[PDB]
Amino acid sequence: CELCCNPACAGC
Repeated sequence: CELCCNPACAGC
């Protein structure tokens, strides 16, 4: 998620 590997991650 720090890398926005899925849309559900915050900020992504």
